[PDB]
Formats: sequence, C-alpha cells, structure tokens
Amino acid sequence: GSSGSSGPRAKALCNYRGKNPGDLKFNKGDVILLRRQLDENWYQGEINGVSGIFPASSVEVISGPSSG
Repeated sequence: GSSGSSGPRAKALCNYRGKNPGDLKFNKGDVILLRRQLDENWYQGEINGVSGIFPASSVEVISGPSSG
C-alpha cells in the first residue's frame, strides 16, 4: 500500500564477479541495491556504477535489518 524512501538491499555470499552472459559482477560482501525486482528468482540492481542482473541464491535479502 505505502512505500518508504528507504529501499531493500542484498548482500553477496560468494564471488559472483566471474564471467556471465549479460549479468552483474560483484565480490562476496558487496551490497547491491535492488533497483528492479523482476521476480522472486532474480534481482536487477547496480553496484559501483555497474548495472546488471543477479540471482537471489547468490545473494541474501537480509541486508538492512538485524535481529537481536
């Protein structure tokens, strides 16, 4: 219903800066900002001025909040 200036984020689990067909390269830990959520399987964001697509299994949506 309502949105918040603050958007979601994702954290890399392993080295994904390899060689992929039209994908996004990121290093374990790097936090990618979810710009466009195509589906619950992939995520389209941008990192260090680099736009690309990456899976949801390679990253974690735990970024942001922190449970005690």
